[PDB]
Amino acid sequence: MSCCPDPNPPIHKIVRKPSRILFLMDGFDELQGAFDEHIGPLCTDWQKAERGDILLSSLIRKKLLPEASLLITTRPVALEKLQHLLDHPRHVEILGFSEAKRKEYFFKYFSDEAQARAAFSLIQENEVLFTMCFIPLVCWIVCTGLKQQMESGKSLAQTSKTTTAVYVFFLSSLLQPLCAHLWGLCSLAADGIWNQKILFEESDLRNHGLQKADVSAFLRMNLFQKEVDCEKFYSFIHMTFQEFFAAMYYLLELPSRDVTVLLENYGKFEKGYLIFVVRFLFGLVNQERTSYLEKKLSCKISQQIRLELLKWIEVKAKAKKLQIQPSQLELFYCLYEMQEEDFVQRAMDYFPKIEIN
Amino acid sequence: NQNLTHLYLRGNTLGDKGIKLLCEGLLHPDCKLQVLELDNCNLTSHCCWDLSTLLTSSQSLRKLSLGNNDLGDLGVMMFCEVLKQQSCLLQNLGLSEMYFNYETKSALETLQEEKPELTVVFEPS
Repeated sequence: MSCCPDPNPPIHKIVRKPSRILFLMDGFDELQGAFDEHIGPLCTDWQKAERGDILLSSLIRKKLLPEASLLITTRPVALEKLQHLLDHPRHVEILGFSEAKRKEYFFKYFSDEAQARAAFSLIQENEVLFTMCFIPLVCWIVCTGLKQQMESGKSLAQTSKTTTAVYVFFLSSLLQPLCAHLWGLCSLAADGIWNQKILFEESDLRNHGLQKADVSAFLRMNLFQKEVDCEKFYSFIHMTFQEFFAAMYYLLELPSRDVTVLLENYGKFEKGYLIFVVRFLFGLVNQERTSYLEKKLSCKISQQIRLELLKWIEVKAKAKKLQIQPSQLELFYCLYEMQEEDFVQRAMDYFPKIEIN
Repeated sequence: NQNLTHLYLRGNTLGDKGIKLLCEGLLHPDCKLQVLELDNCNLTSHCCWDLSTLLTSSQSLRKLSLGNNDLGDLGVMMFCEVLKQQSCLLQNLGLSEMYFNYETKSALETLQEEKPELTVVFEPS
């Protein structure tokens, strides 16, 4: 599947010889579906057909093609379900951009200094966004947002203070010029998160109200991707966006729309841990809101959800366990996004002891 | 030298050009070499033409031990086809320590059965 166009490559030749082969298992955490680290068979004998979880597990455990090398990329949260299959791994952590590299990114992204310098200053002046631009995705989103602002020549202002604000900002400048189909896109994302789907067929888009005409709008206004690498699988340009859209779904106005149930399944591989779904849900549930898509978000629901979110924090903050869902600092990220002192202070009163790293 | 009956060059990085030049000698009507051993000699697909020529041209050669080299999956198929026309090769044909596909192994097995005068070919299994 991952080889040259020839459907019958030399699988039975040197391709069977281990130690000269390295696998790149990119996105362990994106393996949609339950992943059982404890299985019956260990699918030895590569030619034997078996389920994907078993096949991957067998490769991961070095039972399939033993002595072969294996590189795995993953979100650190998913290590909970991966560390049981590594035995003797070398763990490498990926760190974001340093101040020097943030600067290089901006100058490489923009066509010339005339705009790159403006972009750099506009962001550098914003302590929060500059710090957030630690992440390649965030600086990309901000740069893309600026590029769109440059095309219109409106202002290039970048005043966002949260992760949510960046994502909301990005859509505001993208969909406002669409607004009538945002619900369908949000529904699609929510369905995907709950039904363990990242890659969508055109049939799935149509079934959520997005058929060709609006879908193309998202492909043009870099929001949503088609996967045209000899395929026809639509998806969000990044998993963080899919989680963002799912989060908005719960707050608009078909999995359930029950946030309590959503939260109950937070600390689980099956749903992708819902880390950004909740982080965004918190940022979105606010009173300090404005227009441009935000006004289409349900205020009445936000008030109903806010209460349950506060209860959720109290219940989880109470836990003193390690390698558990929101390990203190994660709750702080949620509260950081929801920049409203009334809520945050009430929530923080449930943290008599703070243990963070 | 008509007294030279065995020549062992295995391990020498002769290359394809090397085989070409050796063949010019081996194809000479007075050459009496019976056994030529060529294990890993840094060989490739090209030399198969010259080796094929050798297999059917020389009336003296009896054993040609091509070993651990990338002879080629198609290259060996030429050997399979030509070693039917009353070839004088009777012994080890080499092809050991070399990965072949299904059709190739079948052809080599067929050759072994149809031409029993060829003692053993010696595939990897």
